[PDB]
Amino acid sequence: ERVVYRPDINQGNYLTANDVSKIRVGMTQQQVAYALGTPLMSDPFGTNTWFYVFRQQPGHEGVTQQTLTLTFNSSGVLTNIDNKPAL
Amino acid sequence: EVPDNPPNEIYATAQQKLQDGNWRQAITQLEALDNRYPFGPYSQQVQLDLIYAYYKNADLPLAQAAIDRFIRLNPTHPNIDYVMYMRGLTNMALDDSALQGFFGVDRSDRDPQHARAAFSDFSKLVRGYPNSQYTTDATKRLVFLKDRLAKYEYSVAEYYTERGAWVAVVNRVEGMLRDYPDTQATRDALPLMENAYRQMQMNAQAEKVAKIIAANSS
Amino acid sequence: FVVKDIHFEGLQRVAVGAALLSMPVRTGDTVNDEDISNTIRALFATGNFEDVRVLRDGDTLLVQVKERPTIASITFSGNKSVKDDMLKQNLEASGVRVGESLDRTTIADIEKGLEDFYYSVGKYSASVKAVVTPLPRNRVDLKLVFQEGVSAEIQQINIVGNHAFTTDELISHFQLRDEVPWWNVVGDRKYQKQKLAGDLETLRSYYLDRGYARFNIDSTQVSLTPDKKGIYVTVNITEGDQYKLSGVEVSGNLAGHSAEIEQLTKIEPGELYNGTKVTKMEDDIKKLLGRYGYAYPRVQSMPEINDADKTVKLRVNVDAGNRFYVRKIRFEGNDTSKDAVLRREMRQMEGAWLGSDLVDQGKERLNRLGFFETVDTDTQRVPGSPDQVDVVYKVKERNTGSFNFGIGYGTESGVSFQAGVQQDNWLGTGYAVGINGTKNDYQTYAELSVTNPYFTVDGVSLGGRLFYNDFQADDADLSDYTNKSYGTDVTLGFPINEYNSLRAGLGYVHNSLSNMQPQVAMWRYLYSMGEHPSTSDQDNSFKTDDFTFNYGWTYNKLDRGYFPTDGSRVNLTGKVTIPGSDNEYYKVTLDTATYVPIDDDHKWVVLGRTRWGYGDGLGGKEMPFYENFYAGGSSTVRGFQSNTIGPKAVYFPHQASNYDPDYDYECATQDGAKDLCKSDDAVGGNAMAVASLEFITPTPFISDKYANSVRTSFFWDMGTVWDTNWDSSQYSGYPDYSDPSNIRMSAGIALQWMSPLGPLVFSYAQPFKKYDGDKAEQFQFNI
Amino acid sequence: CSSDSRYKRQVSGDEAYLEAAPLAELHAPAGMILPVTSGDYAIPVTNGSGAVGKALDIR
Amino acid sequence: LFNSEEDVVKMSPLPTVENQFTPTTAWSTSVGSGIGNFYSNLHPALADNVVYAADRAGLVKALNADDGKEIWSVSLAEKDGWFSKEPALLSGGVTVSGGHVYIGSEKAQVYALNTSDGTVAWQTKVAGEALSRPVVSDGLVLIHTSNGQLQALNEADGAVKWTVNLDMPSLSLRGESAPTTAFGAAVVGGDNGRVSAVLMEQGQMIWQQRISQATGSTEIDRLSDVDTTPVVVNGVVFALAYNGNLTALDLRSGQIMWKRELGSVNDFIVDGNRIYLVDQNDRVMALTIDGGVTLWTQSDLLHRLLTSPVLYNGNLVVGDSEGYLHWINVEDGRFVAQQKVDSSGFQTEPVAADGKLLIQAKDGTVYSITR
Repeated sequence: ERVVYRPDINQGNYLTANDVSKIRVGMTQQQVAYALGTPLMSDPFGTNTWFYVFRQQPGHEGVTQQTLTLTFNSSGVLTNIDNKPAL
Repeated sequence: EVPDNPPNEIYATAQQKLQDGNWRQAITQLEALDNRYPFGPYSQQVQLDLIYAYYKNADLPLAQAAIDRFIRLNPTHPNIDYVMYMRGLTNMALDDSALQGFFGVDRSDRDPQHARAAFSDFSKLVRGYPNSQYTTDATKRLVFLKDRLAKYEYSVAEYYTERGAWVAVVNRVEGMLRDYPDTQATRDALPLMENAYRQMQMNAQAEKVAKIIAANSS
Repeated sequence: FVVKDIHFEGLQRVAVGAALLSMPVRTGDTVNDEDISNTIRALFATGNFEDVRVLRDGDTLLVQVKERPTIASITFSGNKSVKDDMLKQNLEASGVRVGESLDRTTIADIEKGLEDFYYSVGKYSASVKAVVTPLPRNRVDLKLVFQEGVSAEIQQINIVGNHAFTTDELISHFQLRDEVPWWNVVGDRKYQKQKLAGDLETLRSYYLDRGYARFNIDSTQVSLTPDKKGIYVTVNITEGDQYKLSGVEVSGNLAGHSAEIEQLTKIEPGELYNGTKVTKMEDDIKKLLGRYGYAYPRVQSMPEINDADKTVKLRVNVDAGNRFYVRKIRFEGNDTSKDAVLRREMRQMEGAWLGSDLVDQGKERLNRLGFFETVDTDTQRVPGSPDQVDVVYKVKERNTGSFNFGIGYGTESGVSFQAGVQQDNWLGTGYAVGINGTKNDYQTYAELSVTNPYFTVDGVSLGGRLFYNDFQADDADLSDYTNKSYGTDVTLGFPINEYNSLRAGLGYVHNSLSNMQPQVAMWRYLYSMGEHPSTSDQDNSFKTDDFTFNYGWTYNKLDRGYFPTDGSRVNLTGKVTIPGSDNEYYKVTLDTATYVPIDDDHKWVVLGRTRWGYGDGLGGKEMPFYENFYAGGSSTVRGFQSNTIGPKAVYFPHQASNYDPDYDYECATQDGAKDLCKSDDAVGGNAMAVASLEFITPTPFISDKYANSVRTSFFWDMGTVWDTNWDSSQYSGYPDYSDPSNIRMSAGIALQWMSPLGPLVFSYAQPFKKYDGDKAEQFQFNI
Repeated sequence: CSSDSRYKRQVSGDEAYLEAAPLAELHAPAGMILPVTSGDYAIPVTNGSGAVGKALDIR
Repeated sequence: LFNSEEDVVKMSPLPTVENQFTPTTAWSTSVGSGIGNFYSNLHPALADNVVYAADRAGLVKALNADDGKEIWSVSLAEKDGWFSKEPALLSGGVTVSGGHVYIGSEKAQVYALNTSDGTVAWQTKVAGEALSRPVVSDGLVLIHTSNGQLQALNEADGAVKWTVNLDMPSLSLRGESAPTTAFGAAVVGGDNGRVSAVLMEQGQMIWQQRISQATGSTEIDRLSDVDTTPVVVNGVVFALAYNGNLTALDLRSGQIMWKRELGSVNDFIVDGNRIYLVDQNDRVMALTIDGGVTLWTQSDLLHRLLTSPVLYNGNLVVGDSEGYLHWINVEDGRFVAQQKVDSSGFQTEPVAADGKLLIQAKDGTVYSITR
């Protein structure tokens, strides 16, 4: 591209570094939901994968994103803290 | 106005301008009863004929108040099935305001609140009165009336795809999912949530939707 | 005694059987003489039976009943300034209306509730009487008469316990005020008991900001004065011995923004107490935590009011909400506007923590949209999780369509017309469409102007503009000033800031002229064009296809697009020609819209508009005379006629236009004015200097049913347009413009009425300074 | 008069609610099936047919 | 010109204007504007053949009660308040007793002016504002104030003996219950349509008796200048309820000995069993104390704005806030003299004392009246 101006596409639903430290693989959904609340995306047909996915566009080049998923099992017990970065 | 006659002579002159199609003076003479004899027995039938006057006079919100009047006057009546049909039929004709219906810019990307109100009353006809002659028609209206909001919610799912808030795109497709499966636009939204997955790099979760795409390629 | 039947007569609302159930002498029941009298009270307890005469034919019942129902009408008389439905709302508070059961005992209770209204409205001095007018079958008219003496009115406010402030200067910061002199006219005044309670809290603020944290109003005593107009007020307060804001003890759920909160609580310790500031600094946290997601920033201050040194320390109890309350948002009130067109006019995105401003930031864009009537919402807090608020943007849109009027006389003569409709962002679907044009027996003009503002979602305003003016101006065929002008100017606007946005376009100016007028300033452009056509005739053609590059920049700092009130939008425009253009010229143009509230309640706001520009040739040429500047009458200057502001063209000693009408369309020809002939139409100048100052003005006899979207404004519209190429060489014999001293002037008032096709501004303005031949139409009506 | 697209009939809305038709639906694999009928716009249908549109009665 | 701009309700003028006996003024010494056009419960005193005159502007007078010759003068304009030589603004009336002209000001101050020169021989802040005239007696300064307090100040200096909130209405319902000292009891009315006996000696409520209606949930007259001040002859206390309802009731219990719970009776004098009055339509009527048995009735004052009736020079004298004076018959209401000595309107009541008949009006100021 060559444009000098660019506003920023901005959405949260992230989880902080404090938010990861509250929880653990094994800590159940409710037990996570007391620490982290609900996600703004869960696995909508299968398991309880609580997606907390940050997405942000900081200008012309570069994209910032924190895709955190929380695959709890069917028992609610967490099986996966997938704190996946941008891209 | 209230041209006050005897109540039947009101009612006859209430009935005549309906047969003329002059609803404006039918309404004037149907008002001649319900202001002089609201204790009149066919004030209910006046309220039914007022909807036959108003809606055909393009006085659809005045029909809607006359719809709620016959509902408030008769919580029970075997002519509510006309009215509960006419209720959503008002609330679907509450939609049309301008000539975007010709241009393909028709109101299924627009304000749905009367249409969702029409979805209630059309179904409140078919559930409250399945015995009606009006029932399969409102059902046929209800067939459209999931799909008016489908392309409307697709227009939202269009927007957040343009916005690129792929967290939100999943949810608008999810609302497109959880309400209506029998809209192709939801299966047109089936790549779009799967799109939003891959833009958030949920390709395998998109692959789950690709299997749904592979299933709903049928 | 047992009833065999009852005689049910005179009911008018109650049915026959519905009377029977209120009868204890009901058919089949045993009938006692008490049940006779119990039928008296219980049929009276229907509220609809005026007399109840329970008799029996031996024991065969008959209850002779006159009746309370239908009030067939309600009449009002003497309530000149009071709306009668307010009087009827007291009647509706009485449970009484047209077609109701009229008890003839509650007559004064109505007139109580009307006097109680008259009491509460600001009077007591009036009298009311419900006039029972009996009508057939039982019926009644409720005529109401109103003999209004006067409203009560404020006289004197005594405040005791005040010691550090004058009660007179207390009033000067109060709502309740008096005194319209002939030394400072402020307009007449009255009383309302609600202006007391605000002036209590006006005073409550008035001591709180100073330090007085022990300030308390003891009581107040409004004199119920033996005149029924005297409102003398005796307030008792306790002043409150000013406290020094000595520090803050802010804590609680600070959400990790504790220093950020502390930035808001940067106070001077020992400054005089301002709890109104302390109120705001809590909201500073609420904006801070709100934009940090916390839609519920429970912030509770507590002044540790230390009287021992007259200080206040400040406990502040903070509790943030959760961050990601923005789950999703909803949109409504968009039935003839696509949601995504409005949804892209929003900055808070779903799947995010709350930005407390981005809703209103988008709504300000939706205010700067302008094709709305109310931009508003429903911030629906969805319970279930504090990650859930689903903001239902229910707005009120505006009308569409905008027509511009102008006509000779048609449909009884040759069809000659000026039209044009503006779609006001067509179907609300991202297409700002405004179309104009005119076909007469004098021209054939077509034009389009359509902007897709989000053809590209960055903000690329797809502004396409084309035209074809076959302006022929028929004397008989083409003989006076014919020009077929046509071409293209497609334009694009891009985001440069959220306030800065530049403009760019490419102009194709293809004109096809014939029989050019003997007016001299036309020819000196032609002689700079290299043509030297015959001065004394109109036998002269001009076929030019100019190629211009267009440019500009808008500023964006102003409230609304529907009713803007504060700020300034500086919108540059300009054009230059390119290699390949049939004429080498340029033009810039400079206009302002500055919005300064002199009244910050915005019933009076400085509306600063100016007009500037200069353009000339781009080497070897001039700017064309049709590209020169104008004003006056049909312009921002009004009170004149069309184009009075600019240099004035003078015809060469002329012979023939190739046809001269029979002493009609006179152009210094052989057939009249066989000499130089001058015209007072402003032919135009290459420089513009026009300025008028408008001022918002409220409407006192206009209900706000329709006062809201309309506005009234006075002005002083003056100006100066001159041509630097208008010399004085042989123009010494003519009016001479080569300087910015050609000061025209009118002044008057404009009347913006917003029709169902939008605002159609009508006006009156009066010239008192006219410069070099101005034509005056003082009555000016515009759109 | 002359029109590519029916110069007299450009009105606000039509009878497409009577011309309505349901569309393609879920065939999703198991575990990937979502509760797609949970909203009311899976159309609670009762029948009892009678007339439709303008053929319906006006009392 | 002004023929079509405004709208008022009906008010009747003076009928039956008779002055077969000539009235006049004895002099018209006229201290400025007096009570002013604004409302104040101040009222001038005519004592010791000294016209103890004043204004709320400050200039407090002693005029001679033979010509209005200035005996002394002061200015009670407040020099050092908020706004730099403020006027006096007197609320309570001219009460001259001892070396103290007790005058309550709308600065919430009672000034007790040394009657020799008018200099303030003591001053003290009041609570609220003096709704009543200062009934200064027994070493007490008894006022029912705007906040309904029963004050008692040591009238040698203003040392407050008590301040007790009595029957205070819902707003400042204006009707003057001046606490009239009688029979070991502080007797004072009530603008809640009530009346009371309080202890004179310490301000201890002997009883409070609700009599009739008042403003607040029963919207009664505001223009009605009802004399809720009890004029207290014996253990039958005679007073008005705040809606203009007259009672005679027991001093010691509050039990009604007779009543006129009727009309909107405003001003009343008890001349034995000759209770002459000003009705709401200003209709003068003579009542007994044997009941309020009507003895005669005159509506030749119809919808005026009268002062209190007074028998002076053999005739019932009533002035008005139109500025007319009237000499009503002591018997049935014959005007014997009618005096238009003022047009500014007598806001204060006539003082049939010191051989004169004294009114300082709003701007028909101090008027000694003879005939």
